[PDB]
Amino acid sequence: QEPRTLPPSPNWYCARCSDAVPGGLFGFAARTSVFLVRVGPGAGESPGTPPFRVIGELVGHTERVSGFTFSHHPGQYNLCATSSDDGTVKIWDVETKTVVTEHALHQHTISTLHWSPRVKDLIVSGDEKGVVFCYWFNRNDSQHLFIEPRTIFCLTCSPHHEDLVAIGYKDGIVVIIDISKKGEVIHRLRGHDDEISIAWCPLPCYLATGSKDQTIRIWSCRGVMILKLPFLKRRERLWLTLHWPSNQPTQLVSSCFGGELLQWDLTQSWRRKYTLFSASSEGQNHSRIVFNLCPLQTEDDKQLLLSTSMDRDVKCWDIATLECSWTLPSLGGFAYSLAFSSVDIGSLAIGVGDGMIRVWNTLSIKNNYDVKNFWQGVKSKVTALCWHPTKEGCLAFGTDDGKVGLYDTYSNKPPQISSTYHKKTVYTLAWGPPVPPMSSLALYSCGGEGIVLQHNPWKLSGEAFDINKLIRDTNSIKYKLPVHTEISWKADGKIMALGNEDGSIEIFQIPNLKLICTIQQHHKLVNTISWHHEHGSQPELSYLMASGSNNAVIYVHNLKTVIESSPESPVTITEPYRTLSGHTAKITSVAWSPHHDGRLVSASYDGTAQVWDALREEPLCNFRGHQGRLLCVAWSPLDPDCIYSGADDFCVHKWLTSMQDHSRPPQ
RNA sequence: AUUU
Repeated sequence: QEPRTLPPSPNWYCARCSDAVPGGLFGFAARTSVFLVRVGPGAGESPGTPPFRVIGELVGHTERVSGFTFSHHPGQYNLCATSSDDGTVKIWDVETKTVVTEHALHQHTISTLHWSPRVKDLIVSGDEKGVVFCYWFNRNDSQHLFIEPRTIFCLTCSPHHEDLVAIGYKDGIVVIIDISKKGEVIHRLRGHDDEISIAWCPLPCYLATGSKDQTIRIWSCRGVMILKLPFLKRRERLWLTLHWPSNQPTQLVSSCFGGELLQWDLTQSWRRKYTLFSASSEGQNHSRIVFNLCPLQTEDDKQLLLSTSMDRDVKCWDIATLECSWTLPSLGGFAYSLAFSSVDIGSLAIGVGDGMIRVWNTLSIKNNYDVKNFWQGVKSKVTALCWHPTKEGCLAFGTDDGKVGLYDTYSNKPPQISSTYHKKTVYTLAWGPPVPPMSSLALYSCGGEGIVLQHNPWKLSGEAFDINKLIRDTNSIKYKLPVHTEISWKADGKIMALGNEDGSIEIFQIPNLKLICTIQQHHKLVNTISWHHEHGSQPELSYLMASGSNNAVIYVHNLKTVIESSPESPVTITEPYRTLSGHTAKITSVAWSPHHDGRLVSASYDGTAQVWDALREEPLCNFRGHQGRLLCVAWSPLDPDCIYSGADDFCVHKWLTSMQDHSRPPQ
């Protein structure tokens, strides 16, 4: 009933690239964007379901976003600033998602930036050579400052004194400077011996600093307290970030080894007293280092804390209980592949370019983002996935290095791996009946080099057969076989279609892959073939076959006549049954609606997905939410109006045809 | 230090 977005992962090793304002709104830098998430009653979630929603994106930087900071000035919580490896500092208005103004004053990679808690239009940024800019965005003024010739890691403007800024460097140096006196160093805080977070005591000073040296140091405007991180059982090097809660100044929250969060008790100074977050609940803690911690006080006054992590989860912590309220997962690579299980309805496998398979339990009642990760034996970009049609938990996958594997997602065992590799990327995986020389279902894998292998899913480490030998023998072929780029079995298991590099599609019949038809329609490499399902209103529809190539135009063919005549010599088809025009770039994926007769969705490099009434050649609905090139699409199993798509923007969107404003792709 |  509402959209969802699995977004790109929060950027790593950035001291402040996420922030939140009251009510409220969380933003996080991810790749070249900032993603915005409404949190609390304003998200409008059912009681029990986590009160967050992904609501927007700040689009316009051309390289990695390294910094993000909201304004914390009442009445302008809608303003925020970003830094980027594109060299710019931008001021944005999240109401319109547009740039207010920006500068390109830095000449070296920007490290971070901070919006002044005291001056309404002042943003202070710092770079890898040590240069600092003060930017008063709303009066067109700026000032460069240069304190020490060292790489800035972090910077925090005082909450109390408008001229005072603390800066932390790569080498462990910390300084408090006065920006009204050309950045004069007012205090040099000597103590740390490796990379510097800086949090000021929220009552009027003390500063706390967190370091790669595994210490938190609390200083006076001289050191007053050194806290070494504890070594705890597990359940990269350290990143040590801090949140000093403004309403509980005797508490200090830190990250720790492995992404554990601690609440330190500053009253019990000496004894290094802390309380571990999530200490009761099992497996809700982060599993890798935490980079940023952002407090968010909701309008119903719940105190929350958002964490970002190298584990690719964003977690929301309830400060009253220190338990995890909810988790938003994210993706660290292209979304190459989507596959829904026929056995466990709603179980959605996603093949991602960060080397981890995701299985999204899409129908989870109380969680819109119930995602589990599978990393064992994967280790490269997962470019193809296909669930077994009847065996629960059985997930085939393929990779950009030619590897084919079989997961049991109901176990914790590493997957079985095929001993035979493809030379190139595994494009497609499909189950179907075995064919000679193999002896219920075989696994078929098509690689970019053009071979389709038949694997025995019980003996994966055994022999896998190039099906071209059977095709050659059964059809008495003398010349070299086409370079196969796609495989798709008809739903009855009786006909295999191969799509080829030269654009042709070939139709083969069991048992021996006798060729019965060649379709010559596409003039470029075939990327996707899909056969219509068998549960529509007329049996004729199971003969419909949609296909897409590196050209924009989609075809449907109707293979009833040829299949039913079982010819002794093959037929050539050169006219389409239906033609679907509208896209403006290559077609990566086509899928038929299981809820309708003759309804198709297509994904394109044009950045859109299109829903078609294929039988009337009528475009119905065009989705434009992705920023990237779409690679995969799949209809939701229970909602006729809901479709999932994945793209090279590192996003998976779940979207509703009823909420989309266009009927056809951009011209 | 991942972001094709």
